Amino acid sequence: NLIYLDLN
Amino acid sequence: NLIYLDLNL
Amino acid sequence: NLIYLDLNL
Amino acid sequence: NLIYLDLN
Amino acid sequence: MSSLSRELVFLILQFLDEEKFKETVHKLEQESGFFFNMKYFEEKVHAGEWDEVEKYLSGFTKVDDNRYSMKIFFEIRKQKYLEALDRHDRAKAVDILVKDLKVFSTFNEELYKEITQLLTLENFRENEQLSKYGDTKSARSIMLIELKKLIEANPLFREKLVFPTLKASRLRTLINQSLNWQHQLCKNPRPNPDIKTLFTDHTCT
Amino acid sequence: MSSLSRELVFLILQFLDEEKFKETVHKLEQESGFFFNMKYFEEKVHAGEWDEVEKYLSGFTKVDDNRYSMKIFFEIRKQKYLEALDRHDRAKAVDILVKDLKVFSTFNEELYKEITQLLTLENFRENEQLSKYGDTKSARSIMLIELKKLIEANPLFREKLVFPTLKASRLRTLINQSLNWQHQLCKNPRPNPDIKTLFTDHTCT
Amino acid sequence: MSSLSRELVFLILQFLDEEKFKETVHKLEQESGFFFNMKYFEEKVHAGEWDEVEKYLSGFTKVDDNRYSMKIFFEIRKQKYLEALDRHDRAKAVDILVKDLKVFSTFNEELYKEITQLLTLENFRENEQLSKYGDTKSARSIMLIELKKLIEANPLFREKLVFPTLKASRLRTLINQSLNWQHQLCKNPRPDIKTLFTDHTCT
Amino acid sequence: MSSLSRELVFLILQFLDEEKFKETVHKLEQESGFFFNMKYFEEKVHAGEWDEVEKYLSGFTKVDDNRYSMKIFFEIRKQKYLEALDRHDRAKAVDILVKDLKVFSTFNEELYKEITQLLTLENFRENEQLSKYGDTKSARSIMLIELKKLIEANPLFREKLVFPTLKASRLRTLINQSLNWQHQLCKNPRPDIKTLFTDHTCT
Ligand SMILES: [Zn+2]
Ligand SMILES: [Zn+2]
Ligand SMILES: [Zn+2]
Ligand SMILES: [Zn+2]
Repeated sequence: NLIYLDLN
Repeated sequence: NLIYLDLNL
Repeated sequence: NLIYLDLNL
Repeated sequence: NLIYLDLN
Repeated sequence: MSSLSRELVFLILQFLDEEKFKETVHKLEQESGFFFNMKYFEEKVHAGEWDEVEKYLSGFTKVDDNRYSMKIFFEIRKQKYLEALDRHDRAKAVDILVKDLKVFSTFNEELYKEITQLLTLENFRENEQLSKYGDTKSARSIMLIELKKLIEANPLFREKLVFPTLKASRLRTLINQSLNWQHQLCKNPRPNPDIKTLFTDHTCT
Repeated sequence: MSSLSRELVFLILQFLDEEKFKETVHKLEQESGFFFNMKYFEEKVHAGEWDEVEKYLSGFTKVDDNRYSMKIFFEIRKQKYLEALDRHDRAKAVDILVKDLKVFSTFNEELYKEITQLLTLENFRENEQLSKYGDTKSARSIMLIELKKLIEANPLFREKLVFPTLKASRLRTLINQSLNWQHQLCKNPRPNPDIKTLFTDHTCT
Repeated sequence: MSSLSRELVFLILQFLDEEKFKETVHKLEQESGFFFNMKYFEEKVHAGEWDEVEKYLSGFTKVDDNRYSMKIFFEIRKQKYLEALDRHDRAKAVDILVKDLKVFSTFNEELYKEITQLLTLENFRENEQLSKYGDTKSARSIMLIELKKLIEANPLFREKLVFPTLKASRLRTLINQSLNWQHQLCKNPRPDIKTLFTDHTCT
Repeated sequence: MSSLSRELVFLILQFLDEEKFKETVHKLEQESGFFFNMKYFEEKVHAGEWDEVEKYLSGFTKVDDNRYSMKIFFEIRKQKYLEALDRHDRAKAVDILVKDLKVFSTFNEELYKEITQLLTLENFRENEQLSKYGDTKSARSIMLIELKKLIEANPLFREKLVFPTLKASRLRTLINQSLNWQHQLCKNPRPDIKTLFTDHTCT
């Protein structure tokens, strides 16, 4: 339910 | 009615 | 001094 | 200059 | 008071008036309670001189002497209260309400409340009973109408509204007779005699 | 004014006094300006009735008639100002300062400033000139001392402080002579004659 | 998603409190509206800080949202009014009575009249309903008890009274993870972290 | 070390502003004392919000720290006083003159007397030194100009006027790095991050 950016 | 002293006699 | 009108004559 | 914990 | 003393007060009232000692006339009117000056009363009401107006009334009646005098003081104080609201001095208006108007609550709790509620109004014309208030002058004029009715019907004023008719300067006339009496006791001429003072009896010698 | 009219006012002053019309006596004293009542003045000062005190003074002098009367009004107003500070009513004190005391600034700018500065004090006894102020009553008593000096030296009071000596009820005596004069013109007996009124001349018939 | 932002506010709240930034904590609680600090509300009411008490409430509810909130604002403004009467500042009490209490007239015309009529009394304890309330400390306490019930019953406050259970300094801990994740890419280590403002590098 | 905490405050400041938590930003600026927001100070002065203007200043300096700060507080309280005179509230002006301006008497006895004597004037523009100042908007503006110079010259404000250059939302970015560093340990992935409150796991 949370914004998550996978880098990378 | 009024008070009155005679002043001769 | 005072004003005075005589009242016989 | 900053506190840094290396885990592990 | 003797009837002599009472009548002498009236002569003095006529004198002071003719000599134009205006404030002394109305103080004597008030203190003696013998004569109520309508003309004066109206003038003070128009000027809105409430302290003087009530003080002048205090020579003739207290606030709870009868329902007329009561409605008289109430009308006056109510207007004083309204004027304080119309200058938006709500600090004075409350002061008036507690110190001047609360005495009327004993006799009518509900009227005091309804008038208290006028504090919380944006404008007291929102009250339909008071919607009729225009300018100060008109309000004072309207209320004076009512006041003259209350006064003329008040049994403690009813026989005090008409000044005893007399020839002008009656007191001066009497004084002149006193000078005639004193001089007629002298044992010398002549007409055009010198009168040195009113303080001690005149003599010729 | 005639000297007759002037003396008649003095008789009237004696009458009203004897008949105990107290407020009417002092209004007539003020309005006529003929006699200044020290006893009255002191009493009003102790009571701190400043409005009445100034009003009574207004019959005799204006604020700028001379340096005596000036220092008189200044002393009175300054105390009024101090009392307002001592009840911590700094709202009234400023009102006093602008409306009553500013007239003195024209004549002395620096004294007005030094007295203005008393507003910002925690207590005006911090000023060494005013360190001497104890209680109200003592302050009024101290200042009355100064006032009586100022008044007695004031050329506009100097010859107005002593009431003309006369036998008691002089006016009543004169009135009685008027009754004697009127009756002596009648053409009938008898002693114990009835006097109906002072308003119109008495007759026997 | 947006609960990222909401949760991050709670981490900041915890951080601010641990850093003893007391005023900043409660402004945030209020502006975010996420958490109602009853302990703080109790304090300020006891201190009679009515303007702040009302301003803090305003991040959670308006006077006319529901009957609970309205009774809360009413009791607050009533007591504020009475206290003015108790110090004989009848001028302030009038100001209160028009500016703060007039809104409740619409909903109860007679109660506004009755409370107005407390001005005319030498002491408001002449009224039988109010013959009870003294001194101020006790009344506040009695009021606080009622205010607490009103708040804990108010729908707009139900799930805002319990702070999430967290380990101490969660944010600092996360900031550390961020530094680890920066340092793990360094090519290579080496612990001389220069700033949080830009990612750290080793060379 | 402690600059971790100081820097983290700046990240929070930036976060709070991006979230439009305006009141919380400036309380923090003040309580931390790390950054003086001149743009905000300018605003409030134009609005004549003197109590808030003074309260904001109080996180940076006291009235008697140095001659610059004292002249700042003086000008603020002078103008506050004059404005009361201009609305003919001579009661408020007296209150101001004793409670706010009296502290400056010690340092200049005569200037306090001179400003006191402005009460007695029908209009303070009768004084030649003050015959100049109207209307309020302009005076504030003229005052703001001087206040700005005083602040930018004040030692206690030198390095507190420029906000650090940062990429937008630095904190959110760091929070992401923390989530990456949590997810990289999962055994194994799988992106269904449940909270920031406890470290995420995958199973
Ligand atoms: Zn003769
Ligand atoms: Zn006869
Ligand atoms: Zn590295
Ligand atoms: Zn995972």
